[PDB]
Amino acid sequence: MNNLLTQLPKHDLLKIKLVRWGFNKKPFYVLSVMKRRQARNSGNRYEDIGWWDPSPHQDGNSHFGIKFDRVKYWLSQGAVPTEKVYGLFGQAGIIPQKPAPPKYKPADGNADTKWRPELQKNL
Amino acid sequence: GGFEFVGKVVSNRMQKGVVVAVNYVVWIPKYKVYERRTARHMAHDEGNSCVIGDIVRIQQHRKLSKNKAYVVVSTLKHADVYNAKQAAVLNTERSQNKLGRVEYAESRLSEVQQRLLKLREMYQKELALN
Amino acid sequence: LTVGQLLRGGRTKKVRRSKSPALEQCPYKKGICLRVYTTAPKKPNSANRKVCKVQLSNGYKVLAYIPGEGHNLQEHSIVLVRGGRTKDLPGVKYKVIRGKYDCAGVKGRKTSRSKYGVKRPKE
RNA sequence: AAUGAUGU
RNA sequence: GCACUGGUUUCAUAAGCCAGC
RNA sequence: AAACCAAUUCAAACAUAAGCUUAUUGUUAACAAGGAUGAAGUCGUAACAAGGUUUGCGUAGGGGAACCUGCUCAAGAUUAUGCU
RNA sequence: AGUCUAUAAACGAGAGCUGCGGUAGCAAAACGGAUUAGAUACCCGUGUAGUCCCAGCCGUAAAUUAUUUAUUAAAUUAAAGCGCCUAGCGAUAUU
RNA sequence: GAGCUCCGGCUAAUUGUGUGCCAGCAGCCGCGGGAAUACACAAGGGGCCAGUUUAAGGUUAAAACAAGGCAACGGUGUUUAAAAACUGGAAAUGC
RNA sequence: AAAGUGUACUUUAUAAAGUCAUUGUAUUGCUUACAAAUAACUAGGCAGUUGGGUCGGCUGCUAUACUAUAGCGCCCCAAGCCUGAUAAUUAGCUAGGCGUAACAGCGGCAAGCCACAGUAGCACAUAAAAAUUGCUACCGUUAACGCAGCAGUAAGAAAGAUUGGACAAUAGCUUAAGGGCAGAUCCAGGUAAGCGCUAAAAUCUUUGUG
RNA sequence: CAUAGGGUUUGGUUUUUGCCCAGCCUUUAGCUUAGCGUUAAGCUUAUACAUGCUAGCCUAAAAGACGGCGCACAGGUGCAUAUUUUGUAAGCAUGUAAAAUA
Ligand SMILES: [K+]
Ligand SMILES: [K+]
Ligand SMILES: [K+]
Ligand SMILES: [K+]
Ligand SMILES: [K+]
Ligand SMILES: [K+]
Ligand SMILES: [K+]
Ligand SMILES: [K+]
Ligand SMILES: [Mg+2]
Ligand SMILES: [Mg+2]
Ligand SMILES: [Mg+2]
Ligand SMILES: [Mg+2]
Ligand SMILES: [Mg+2]
Ligand SMILES: [Mg+2]
Ligand SMILES: [Mg+2]
Ligand SMILES: [Mg+2]
Ligand SMILES: [Mg+2]
Ligand SMILES: [Mg+2]
Ligand SMILES: [Mg+2]
Ligand SMILES: [Mg+2]
Ligand SMILES: [Mg+2]
Ligand SMILES: [Mg+2]
Ligand SMILES: [Mg+2]
Ligand SMILES: [Mg+2]
Ligand SMILES: [Mg+2]
Ligand SMILES: [Mg+2]
Repeated sequence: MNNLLTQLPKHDLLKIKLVRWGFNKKPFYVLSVMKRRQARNSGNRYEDIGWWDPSPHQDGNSHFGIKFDRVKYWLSQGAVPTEKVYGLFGQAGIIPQKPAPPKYKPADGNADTKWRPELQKNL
Repeated sequence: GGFEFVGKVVSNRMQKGVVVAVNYVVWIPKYKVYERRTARHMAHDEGNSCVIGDIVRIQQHRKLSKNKAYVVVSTLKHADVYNAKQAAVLNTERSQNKLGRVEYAESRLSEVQQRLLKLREMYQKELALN
Repeated sequence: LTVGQLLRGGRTKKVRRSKSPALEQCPYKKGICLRVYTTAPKKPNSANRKVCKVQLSNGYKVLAYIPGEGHNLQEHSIVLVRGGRTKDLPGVKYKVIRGKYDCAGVKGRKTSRSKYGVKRPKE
């Protein structure tokens, strides 16, 4: 059914992206090689390369799986990771960490409650 | 599929053209049988001398016209063509002379014996090669 | 059949008709009453059964049986019709749902109130 | 020597 | 005259019969 | 510049949306027929026994109705007194 | 040099139709005499088409047992190629 | 604990009162004509359960390729027969 | 090409860089075969129709292959081509999915491909593109508009949810001064698929007191 | 991980054919209904639509788009389409061609 694409794009870029596969307030991500301009959860892919569980477990750590050999192959071909994927690769030691620009905007004071009306009802 | 076919010539009425018939089977999952079907293909004939009834081999080729996308490569069997002049000669030979009951039977026996002897020699050679 | 006969459309799937063709494959249908009267059953039964002639919203006209003891249906009354055949009445293949727009429930009913559109007495 | 009401 | 009601009859009914109106 | 590119202008050709016709699609109709069904109307008695003229098929004619008669055919007709 | 037949064609009782010739016997229809509650039937007396010959039309029957191979007294057993049936009831439907 | 439905047989679950082929019930066979476990109500009991019981669709309860009939009814009037499918056969002449 | 180049643009007592313009070994591809619902109370269909020859089929700038999709178009020439064809009815296709021991049957969910945006004909738009781009005619309301984008309203129907919050996360557009945009998306509201738990107190749970 | 039947046609029996019921899956209607967390979902009209919103950002030849990049991505529906499509397989010439290194 979901045959992987073989021909490379001619007018767009390839990227390594995170695909949301969680539940209500229980995120879970899968890393795949997809065309830059598509739907987030589109079935068009070249390969699935890893997974990530951002929440802590009883051991206090987050868990991350990746294909070491295939990550190098797609990086060589020209696939461009997103900002978050760069962070995962940097910490995992696959490639050097990417520096971030300086920030001046006053950070948001309501980040975990601004978008959740249920909490605001109690507030 | 459809790269090569072997079929019979059913039409030579076109200029450097021919139509060839092909047989094939299709699997019917519900009844567990193979169904025999037929198709017609038009091919390019450079020689322009094909005869209806020949067995020929056609091969995939670049499109040449609306309904012609094949080329004739070789002929496996040539169709028989009646020739009045040759038939008349045979009739004259048959009517030239007649033999009796015994003479005809003896001649038939001798001819079979000679054919059998040659066949035995060929078979022995084949065994020697083996 | 032979193999040749089976290949040439030998077998044809059996077709079965519906029991309430006037419903057009719908669970219910709305209509308006044209005439209200009584009819006598076939042998060996004997009674004066209440029936009404209803024109459905799709334009069809059918005979509907009124269950229960007593009714307030008159001409030009909106009713809801379902499937169901009365065996002793010839030609009646539909029934009127009681308790809906115009039809009311049987007064004094205590058992099987749901099938006759009677609410539970609070007192 | 025409006829043999209905239901069970 | 019919009609209508009641009786008669029967396991019950129809019909028949009878009376009233 | 006689070349190319971006414009304005008139003329000719091309096909075409649109447009016209169209059987007969559906609605609808005085009236004359058919079929199905319905506790207890009427005339006859055609079939089931040898059913009281054996039954039936094809075709033709006739009769209030079932049915009747001619011609060939079918059995789906069970048919008990030899010889000299 | 075969089996079977999608499709196509030919042959085809009796009755019936058109023309020509013939018409004894038999006999639809028809007309009388009886039987019977009635007899519009059965029975009796007359009796025309028809039955017959030649040339055309019609193509219908309760117009035989499905066809073929092997085995077989039959049968039975296993195969090859077809046609038809899918509760009954109900059209002079349309084409 | 709280509702919906059912208690003649298929199908787990009965007594009383009222009605008297009336009122009504009904998926099928069927109940009601003065002695109704089948109608209406009361009590008792069965099933499921924040659900429960009708109505309407898909599929199953072998429609038959595995796997049905022409022996209840169906093989057609007969023969000839260059498609298709299957597949070797015992013919012609003379007094 | 995650590249090179510039008499070009911007920032610097701190300088690395980016922005704009331009550049690729032939400079963005066509063709054929098989399968897939009913249907003969649809039997004939086709005349550019089947085949052959010249010419045309543009957007240049390696060399040959004797011109290297095509009745795709004009002119000419030869009569061929199809025949369960032609004409009709119905349906978006694949597949997850539901029943069944299976074979078969039917078509709610995630995703892929195709078609369309009131109807029809056209221009751009080739190669990845027209809901929110144009021209013309027509239909319906009132020179304008067409919600099959989210929410919402009216009618129809047995039966179709709020005129909600936020860009905090994921993906996307723009930007070297680290920002801006977003009814995709993430959360909340509403509707008895389904799954889990509560609807009673107990030495104030000896996982205690001290 | 592997195939279940029962009722019915009123002289009896055997036999053939039809009809009805028990399962699972999916929507409405009657009666009834406390709360919290969460999975999968919005199944009839390509019927007509008031109002708000869904694609903009950046720069500048004199403080301004006329210029650059996007709208070729997302989101909606299944009118039309029996094959124009969908699902698959196959085909498409050359040592990439030049130059005394005499
Ligand atoms: K009642
Ligand atoms: K005859
Ligand atoms: K006969
Ligand atoms: K049968
Ligand atoms: K016959
Ligand atoms: K269109
Ligand atoms: K709809
Ligand atoms: K640019
Ligand atoms: Mg009840
Ligand atoms: Mg009488
Ligand atoms: Mg008599
Ligand atoms: Mg008699
Ligand atoms: Mg008799
Ligand atoms: Mg005979
Ligand atoms: Mg019991
Ligand atoms: Mg019961
Ligand atoms: Mg009761
Ligand atoms: Mg459609
Ligand atoms: Mg349009
Ligand atoms: Mg787009
Ligand atoms: Mg609209
Ligand atoms: Mg909307
Ligand atoms: Mg971002
Ligand atoms: Mg409900
Ligand atoms: Mg099951
Ligand atoms: Mg830029």
